[PDB]
Amino acid sequence: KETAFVEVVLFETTYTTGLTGRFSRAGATLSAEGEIVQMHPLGLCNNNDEEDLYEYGWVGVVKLEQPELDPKPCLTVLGKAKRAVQRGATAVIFDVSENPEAIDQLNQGSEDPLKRPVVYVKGADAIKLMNIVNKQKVARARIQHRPPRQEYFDMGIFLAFFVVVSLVCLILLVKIKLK
Amino acid sequence: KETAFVEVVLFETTYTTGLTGRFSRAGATLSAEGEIVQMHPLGLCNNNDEEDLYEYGWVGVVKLEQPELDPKPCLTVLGKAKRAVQRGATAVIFDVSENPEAIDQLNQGSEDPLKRPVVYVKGADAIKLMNIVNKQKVARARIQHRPPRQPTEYFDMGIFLAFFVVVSLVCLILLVKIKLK
Amino acid sequence: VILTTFLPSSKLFIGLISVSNLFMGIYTGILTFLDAVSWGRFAEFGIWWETGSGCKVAGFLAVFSSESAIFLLMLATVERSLSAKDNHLKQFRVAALLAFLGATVAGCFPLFHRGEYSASPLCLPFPTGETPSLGFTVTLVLLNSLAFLLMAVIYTKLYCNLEENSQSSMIKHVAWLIFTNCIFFCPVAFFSFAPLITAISISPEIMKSVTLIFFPLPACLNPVLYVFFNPKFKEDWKLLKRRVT
Ligand SMILES: CC(C)CCC[C@@H](C)[C@H]1CC[C@H]2[C@@H]3CC=C4C[C@@H](O)CC[C@]4(C)[C@H]3CC[C@]12C
Ligand SMILES: CC(C)CCC[C@@H](C)[C@H]1CC[C@H]2[C@@H]3CC=C4C[C@@H](O)CC[C@]4(C)[C@H]3CC[C@]12C
Repeated sequence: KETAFVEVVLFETTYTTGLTGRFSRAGATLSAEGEIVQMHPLGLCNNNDEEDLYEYGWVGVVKLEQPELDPKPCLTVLGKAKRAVQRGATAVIFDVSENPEAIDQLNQGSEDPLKRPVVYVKGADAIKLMNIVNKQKVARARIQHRPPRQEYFDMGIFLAFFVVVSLVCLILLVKIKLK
Repeated sequence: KETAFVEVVLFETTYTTGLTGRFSRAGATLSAEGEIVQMHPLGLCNNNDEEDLYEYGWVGVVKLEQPELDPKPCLTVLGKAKRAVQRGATAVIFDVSENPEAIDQLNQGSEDPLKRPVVYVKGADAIKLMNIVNKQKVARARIQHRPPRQPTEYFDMGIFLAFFVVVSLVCLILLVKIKLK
Repeated sequence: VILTTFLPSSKLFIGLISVSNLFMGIYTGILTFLDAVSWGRFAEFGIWWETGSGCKVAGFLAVFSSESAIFLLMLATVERSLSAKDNHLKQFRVAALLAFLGATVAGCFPLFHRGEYSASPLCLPFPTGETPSLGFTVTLVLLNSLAFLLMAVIYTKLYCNLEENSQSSMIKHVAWLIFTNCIFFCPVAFFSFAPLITAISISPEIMKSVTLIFFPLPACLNPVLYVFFNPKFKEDWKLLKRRVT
């Protein structure tokens, strides 16, 4: 549920547009960068014998379709991400705005973590990402997670319980004097 | 200005070799990744109005030479990084193992921040990087911000309780002199 | 406390210290009011607080309350020392008013500098660090540090001097005040002296939190303990009960 900071860049002067998403507990959460390569959900199957290969390093965008549309999917959602990393991808970005159940499909499969980050972008934020993958000819995507600070909220419990400890003792001193 | 555990990738299969280097204050410390493309210290000049352009995104390795060799460098060390980012780089790895004074050159560039990270790798750890840039035909550099996890807001939490113990205890010995009076 | 006091030289000193305790409480209440109003919207009033006029008033009030907690206590040890040796009850108040009013010029001196308090919502001349008014922060801490030794050496000799049993209650009361003050204030300056030393580094989130709980604490516990630790307080409190009942 950790937020993902993903932005796109456009070489020409480089305009930069950013958006937010949520990391998923399927691949080791860390920063990555590469070119955006849209991948169709049906193109990431495994029964294919030989397929064309891309240059190593590319952030793949996969827009999931409705679960009822596909009665017998070739691979699981985690299988799609595992296939792409083998293909040469470095950070797979999903779009679960149409298949909400994929979030559970990813977070459930915590038994075998993946080596590279996996991100799902839902809501109207994926609409902007699709409007970029649809129009621009070349894009450059970086994903990062840099949560700073928290550093006073952590020591707040230590400071607060201490005053209660100090005051409860003073209560008994006043209680015992009059009795 | 913490360390930077830069790791290189040697694909076809994927073999990963990492090494450590120090971030610099020349540009904001972030995480970047691209194909490693060595440049030359004299190739990052500005008088050349027409130069070959590269694809956007590439971690440039610059092997710094001795400062006394060239009578008058064309641009400052922090100027080479700014020129390289214009060429479409995302990070620069200044091998400063031969020009030690270059570290101070970058660290004094806090007046004008740079949008992209700048790293310098010194010592014999840069020999491993140079051997990779020499032998392998194609590699991929990968640098990440704050590679370790520092519990900055977690290690100091219990220090306050120990600070309070001294305050709670220094008052007790005062009662001894009260009783003696 | 004030109504019970208003005469012995040892009795009139506590009333003036109670005034500084009330000043510190008024200062803390200012911050509490400015906090309770801004439920998550402090930044809207932040520029209005520093760039208005209250950032120079509250800071001066805090400085006046802080320095009174030392200047008023300094004379108590000399009073105790003179009490054990054997027209002085009217000459001690002459120095009392001078010590009380001496902190006004010290607090107003930063105001003459063109911009000192526009660096912290607390409007205090030391949470901002050491760059603003570097010649004032060091001197203020030095003034507090030098005064404690004179109070400590007199109390040290007071016990060795003894072997006025009714006057025994006051001797320990002054000792508690002069000792506990450096338990709540001396650790404060350590964090202020942290950013100016390369070897030791302290995060800013700790300095403000420590200041906000250790600056008003020393001028908050004395009146409460005065009720439960001074036997004369019982008679002083009972004296005024019949004057109204
Ligand atoms: C580090 C922290 C948790 C330590 C807290 C220590 C507390 C519990 C100790 C420190 C000083 C202690 C007090 C010292 C003296 C007296 C007076 C006596 O007539 C009744 C008990 C009483 C009032 C003690 C109660 C307990 C006390 C308040
Ligand atoms: C740790 C800090 C914050 C606690 C602040 C309050 C401390 C200083 C208070 C709390 C309880 C207090 C004690 C309560 C009762 C007595 C008994 C009396 O005959 C002498 C004073 C003495 C022994 C007090 C000394 C001061 C004391 C220890």
